Amino acid sequence: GSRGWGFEPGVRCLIWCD
Repeated sequence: GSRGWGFEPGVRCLIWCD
């Protein structure tokens, strides 16, 4: 994703991130 941080290439908490 692209908005906030977390998972997915692009670093966006999309699916149950760390």
